[PDB]
Amino acid sequence: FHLTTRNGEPHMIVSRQEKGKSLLFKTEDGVNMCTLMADLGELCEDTITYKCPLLRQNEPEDIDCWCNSTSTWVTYGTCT
Amino acid sequence: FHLTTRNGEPHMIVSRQEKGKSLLFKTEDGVNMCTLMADLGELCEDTITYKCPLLRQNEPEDIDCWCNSTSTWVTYGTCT
Amino acid sequence: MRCIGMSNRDFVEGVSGGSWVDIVLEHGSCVTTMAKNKPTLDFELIKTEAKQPATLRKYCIEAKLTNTTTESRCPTQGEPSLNEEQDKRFVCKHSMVDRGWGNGCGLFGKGGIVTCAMFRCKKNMEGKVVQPENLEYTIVITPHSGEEHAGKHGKEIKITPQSSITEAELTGYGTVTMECSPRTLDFEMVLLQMENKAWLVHRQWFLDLPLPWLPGADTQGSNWIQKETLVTFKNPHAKKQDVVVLGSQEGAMHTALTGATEIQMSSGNLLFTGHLKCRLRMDKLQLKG
Repeated sequence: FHLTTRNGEPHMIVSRQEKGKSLLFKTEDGVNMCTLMADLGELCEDTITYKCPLLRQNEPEDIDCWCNSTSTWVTYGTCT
Repeated sequence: FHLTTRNGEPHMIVSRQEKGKSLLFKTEDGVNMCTLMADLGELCEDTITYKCPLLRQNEPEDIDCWCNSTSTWVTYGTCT
Repeated sequence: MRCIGMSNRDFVEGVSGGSWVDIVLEHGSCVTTMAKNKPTLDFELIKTEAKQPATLRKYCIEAKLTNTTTESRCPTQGEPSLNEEQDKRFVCKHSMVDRGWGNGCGLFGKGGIVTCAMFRCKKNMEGKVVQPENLEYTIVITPHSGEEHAGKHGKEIKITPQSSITEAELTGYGTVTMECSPRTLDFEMVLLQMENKAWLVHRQWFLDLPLPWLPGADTQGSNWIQKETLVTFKNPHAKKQDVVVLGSQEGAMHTALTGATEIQMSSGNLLFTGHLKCRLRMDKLQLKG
């Protein structure tokens, strides 16, 4: 995935071949591990973009993306 | 994942902890690599079961599961 | 005392001896009979219920889906099939979906796809048919003595429009003989039961309800008819298709029955406010004491 930013915050452009794998990227505050559980398809015009909240010792609820060290934005296409 | 069969064909019972990882299993015709891109959740009563087609040098379209050596059936729960 | 405290009380007496006397019994009323050298009696119709009426149709109003399975073929290779498509517990649909090189087919074009899901009913309702016969009226015959209590019940007797003339014994006075007729209560109607609460509904409306059902004489409770009424098949994809079930319809039903006469019930039996015409003979009664 391509690591960029959105208003100072880290942003992940996730491609199709990353479905099912732990997303890791270094940050001043250590290594960040986001988990993507998404309709994740091929990167195209039909993108969706939203935030993966920070979750410390809390079970996830009503979400398919979350990181454990620093909240991150994520973007991926839905095409197939 | 648990490897079983469905009418002579290989069948994969995929659990939650395998989301995002390449699925490999040996077969007479060499090693088979299926790719799961699925709503993949926890194995429960709400299962869905369908086929992952064989795809030789063709880009995938309108699918979230496919193997590259031998067509395989897949099953997983959607619970969370 | 019960009859004395009632506002609706008829006084009947025989103009002959050994003859039959007619009386009309209604819910909430009582009839007092008298005759020369015979004790005075009180009659009351207290219950009118249908016992084990024929079950017409069971309607499922809430269900769940499990083991959803999809199968599909490429353009040119006919209609796919799943053996569970022969299992009466599943709901299935046949459709066509685009196929091509991207999903394992040699040709681009429409292909046949089929999807099935096991259908499990979680809450159902049943409509019953009440036959005029097999209705059971409860009548209490109390001796008008004035004795006290605060152990002295009137004889209780249950009859059916098909039962023969009754000979009721009244401890101390002998027996009283009577016969009744359900003399005019209608039943092309149906009685709908939604979890211990019932309603009287017209037929052809009950039979038209868009919900999965099973013929009355069933016990499997699995082979539902027209399950698609609670199931929705989303647009298919090359190799998979989603199937979702509607939510409970108990509510849609409740706020749909408002207006229709509500019917009381207990112990699974339906209750009504019956009307009886009876004739009784007192030749076997005599004064106690």
